[PDB]
Amino acid sequence: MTEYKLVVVGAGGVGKSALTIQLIQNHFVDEYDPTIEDSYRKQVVIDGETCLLDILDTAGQEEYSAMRDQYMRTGEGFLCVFAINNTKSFEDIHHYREQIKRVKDSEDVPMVLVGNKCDLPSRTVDTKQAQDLARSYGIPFIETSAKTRQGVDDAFYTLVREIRKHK
Amino acid sequence: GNREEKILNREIGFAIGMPVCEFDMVKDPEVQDFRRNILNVCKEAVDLRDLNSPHSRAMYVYPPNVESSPELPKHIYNKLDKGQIIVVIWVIVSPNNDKQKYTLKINHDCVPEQVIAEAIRKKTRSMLLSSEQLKLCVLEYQGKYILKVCGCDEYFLEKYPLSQYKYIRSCIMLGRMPNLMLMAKESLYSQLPMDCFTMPSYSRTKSLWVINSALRIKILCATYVNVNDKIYVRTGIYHGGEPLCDNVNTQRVPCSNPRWNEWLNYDIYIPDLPRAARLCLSICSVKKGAKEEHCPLAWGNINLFDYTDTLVSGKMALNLWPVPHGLEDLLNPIGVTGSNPNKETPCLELEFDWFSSVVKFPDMSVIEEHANWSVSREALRENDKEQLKAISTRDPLSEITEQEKDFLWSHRHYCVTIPEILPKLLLSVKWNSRDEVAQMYCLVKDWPPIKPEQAMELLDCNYPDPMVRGFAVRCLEKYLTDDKLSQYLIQLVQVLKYEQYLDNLLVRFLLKKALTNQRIGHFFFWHLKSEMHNKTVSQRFGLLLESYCRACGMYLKHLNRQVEAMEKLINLTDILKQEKKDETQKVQMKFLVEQMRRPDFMDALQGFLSPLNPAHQLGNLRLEECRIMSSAKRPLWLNWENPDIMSELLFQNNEIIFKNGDDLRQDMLTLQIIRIMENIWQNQGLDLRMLPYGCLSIGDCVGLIEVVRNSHTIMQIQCKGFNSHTLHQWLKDKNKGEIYDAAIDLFTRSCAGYCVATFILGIGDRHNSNIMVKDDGQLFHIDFGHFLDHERVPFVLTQDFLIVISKGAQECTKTREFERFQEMCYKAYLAIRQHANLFINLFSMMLGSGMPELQSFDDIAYIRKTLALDKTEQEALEYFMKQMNDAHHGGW
Ligand SMILES: CC(C)(C)OC(=O)NCCOCCOc1ccccc1-c1nnc(Nc2ccc(CC(N)=O)cc2F)c2ccsc12
Ligand SMILES: Nc1nc2c(ncn2[C@@H]2O[C@H](COP(=O)(O)OP(=O)(O)NP(=O)(O)O)[C@@H](O)[C@H]2O)c(=O)[nH]1
Ligand SMILES: [Mg+2]
Ligand SMILES: [Mg+2]
Repeated sequence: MTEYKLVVVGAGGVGKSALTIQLIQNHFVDEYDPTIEDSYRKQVVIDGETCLLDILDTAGQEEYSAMRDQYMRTGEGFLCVFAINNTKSFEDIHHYREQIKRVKDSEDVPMVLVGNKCDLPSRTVDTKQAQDLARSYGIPFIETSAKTRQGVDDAFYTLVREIRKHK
Repeated sequence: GNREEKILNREIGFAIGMPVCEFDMVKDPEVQDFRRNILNVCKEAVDLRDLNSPHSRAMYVYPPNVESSPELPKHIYNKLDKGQIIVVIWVIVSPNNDKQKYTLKINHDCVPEQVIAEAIRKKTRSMLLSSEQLKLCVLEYQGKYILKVCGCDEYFLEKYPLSQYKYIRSCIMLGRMPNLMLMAKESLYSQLPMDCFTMPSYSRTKSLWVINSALRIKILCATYVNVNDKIYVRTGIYHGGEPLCDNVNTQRVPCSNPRWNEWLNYDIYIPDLPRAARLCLSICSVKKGAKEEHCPLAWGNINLFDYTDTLVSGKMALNLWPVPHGLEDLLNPIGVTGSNPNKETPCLELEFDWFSSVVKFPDMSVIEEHANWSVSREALRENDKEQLKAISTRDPLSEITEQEKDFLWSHRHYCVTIPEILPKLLLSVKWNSRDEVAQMYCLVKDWPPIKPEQAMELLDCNYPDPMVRGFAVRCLEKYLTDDKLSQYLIQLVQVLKYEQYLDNLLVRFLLKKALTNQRIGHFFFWHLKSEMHNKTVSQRFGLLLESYCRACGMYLKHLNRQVEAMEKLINLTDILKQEKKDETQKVQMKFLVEQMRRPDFMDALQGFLSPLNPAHQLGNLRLEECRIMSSAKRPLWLNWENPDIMSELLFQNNEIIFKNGDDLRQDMLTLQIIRIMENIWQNQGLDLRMLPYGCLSIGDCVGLIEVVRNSHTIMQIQCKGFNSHTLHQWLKDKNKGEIYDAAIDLFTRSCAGYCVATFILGIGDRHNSNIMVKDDGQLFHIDFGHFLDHERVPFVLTQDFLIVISKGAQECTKTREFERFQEMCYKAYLAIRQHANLFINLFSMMLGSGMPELQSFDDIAYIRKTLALDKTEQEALEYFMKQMNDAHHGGW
């Protein structure tokens, strides 16, 4: 059975852990427990192909930025998540992609850009300004909401199909 | 007679290498009484394992590998993030045994239960089903799990501080992130074996001082002498190593008809014989125009009293042992007592005086009355108090003058306030005087306890009195922790050869600790098994191994797998040398793989515990990676599989060197001292990192050596492409960025440690093949063949090392970094000099071992010259300048 090594990066508080908890146990959490580096896994059939998802949740805080070089080396795909409310998360998401492209010298690496917190009815990041950044990176873009399960399956499923294209 | 006993007796015979039925053939009552009376130590130790089952059994099988003190030095705490540590907690999902992880950030004070409680709270917050999760989950599931080190069989079973465990401690120092695995308590307790210990079937007058006569011994004749002049026997009454009177000989007799029938009178009165007085004899020979040369042919020692406190009498005969390697005298008093089992040896027939009644040694009821009589027949300055304390700080091998001995003996009653002066006070006692020995027995009876490192001095060859040694064991039974017992276990086994009786107090302390700590009993088994080839100690260690194998529980099966695995490696390396030693290494390997692909050898070398570390499981033998090394005596590089469920989180393959031809006892002693030197430096601020790798002699010149990964020799680095700047460029290429100064720091610190250690110990001359460097810059040495004597500096820092120390300057001798370097060498030198008493003791406890470099105290006296113990602390530091100047041709 094929296994996919997915990594979820982003800034602090963007809701990258609630996306994973909403995937495995379909539970939404409100208590912000900062994560250092936890790993999850759950199998599911995608495009008629049963597979395994090796999800690795990272830390959004700049405190544990030294551990970035490790999980950016073993990760097959990447799930760049930013907060729609936090404008800084959309700014320093550039520093994450260029750092991935440094450890992995290949410019085209499996990666999708995810816009979490879309359920919050106070949008700050333009809905269309992420596509031109996704087109400049050459990667898909999904708007997800950890509180209503909206698109959190498609965003993870799209990354699994994105890794298939990079071979 | 029992069906189960016949199976266990055969299983003990395989482990000890000899059938236990030979122990039943021994007619010596001291042997048969030892086999019986030693059994209560087994019962008490087994009763300890079953006291709080199953936790007490788990503590036995998996004892916590913990440090000596929970306190952390300053430089160790500074590496913590605000006093906290980040630990990776792994878990196994039951279906496909694939692992997920949590990463927690906790204080180093947290006990293992609190680490699990933090992990419980981390999970309960993810699942949105809360209610009152603290009401049940935090307390119902808290004691249901235990932490386990990923990669080996080490468990955190006791409520120690997490940072006090040795695995967590090194991760703080080395900066690595600890990976732990949660497993259920019910799972571990289900693997624990059943304790089925049953008692074996074999478990079911005149005073000495009332005899006015001189000690005389008769020498009848000698049998089975080998012809190639004249021969004679030389005798001497010894109390340990010191004679009680002048040695006497018999008149010369030609070797053709060796018979004397000659009495030998000694300058000692019978009532003045101490408890441990011994007779040391040997058969010597003399050899027109050349000076006559005296040479001892055979030797033998006799206890004047037996284990029943009865003075020996009547006719007696004993077979003498062959002379050891290069004796200095005609006698061997330090040798073991007893007759040679090989009856095809020179047998000497003797005769002792027989008095009308059985002469026994007086009990302490009579000795105490004699002391009160002598002290009453004789019937508080402060300046003398200063001199008494000045004598306590003297090194064990310091010259104590006759005036100081008479000064110590006069204030013997005031010496109890300074209890560490006891070893100096005992050596100032005339043991050929029952008047002094009686008064000294009263002082020892009430003497205050002392530190364990100090009490070990009273267990060497200088203190053979049972009352002296009994005091030392009591100090170990109360103060010696299991951590320090594992450290000084090599010494405590050797000093068993000094006890004149099989059933003593030191053996009961080690046997009980071995049957209570399986990690202790593991090496206690191999330290004894490695000397069963020595026929001088085969009987003592064989009976002790039998009692341990009869009570160690299920671990005997694990030991047997290790024994059979080593026997296969021994037999293969023997026939490899016996048949293909001159053949090329290419055809030596094709012979090796054919023997190792055999079915009987394959399963015998797979699925057992590492003798170097019983927590290391060895799985399948990777034939593809095994090879014969390019050394002299054909070492075997062996590669095993780590069969742990999370082997990759530590190491996936286990590499061990099996050597067959070289003696590894000197390398064990040097590595043990290096580990203590690093422990002394780290315990007072000096962060000098050594590499005391694993080593273990498992027999006569056979043993195992731990493989250190990511290490290369400086010859292997210089050949990568005799330039002095080749070493610095490789460390810069291997460590580029902000990790450069860290690699430079680790190099000069490890370089200073081995520079001070090799000079003090005086190890073999280091060259370009005895110095290795790791990838992070750590420097260490290998192949500690010789030490001590043969003012020589072995680790002469060449310009290749001086360049990288100063980060590659134009003149490596004049740099601010080189001033920091020698400043560390000065602190490390004076650090070992303060604890110099401990190191001198560790060598004197190893004299009984048959080691070539350790023959007399004159060999041990070498460390007094390199440490300058007869000088002040200011002169000694200026003596170390001979290394920085005379050896380096410039410095200081
Ligand atoms: C408190 C009790 C005992 C009721 O919680 C459990 O029953 N725990 C689960 C069983 O694991 C066995 C017991 O483990 C534990 C026991 C005590 C405390 C914590 C855990 C623990 N639990 N889960 C961890 N990861 C983990 C994440 C997500 C999934 C779900 C998925 N389909 O991906 C499964 C997972 F396993 C991790 C990772 C490091 S510790 C740990
Ligand atoms: N309204 C809303 N809140 C969300 C959403 N996703 C996450 N949050 C909230 O955002 C907060 C942080 O979420 P978390 O998943 O812990 O963020 P993270 O990106 O993993 N943080 P770190 O990596 O620093 O641990 C929580 O209060 C959570 O409830 C979402 O889709 N909508
Ligand atoms: Mg998080
Ligand atoms: Mg190894």
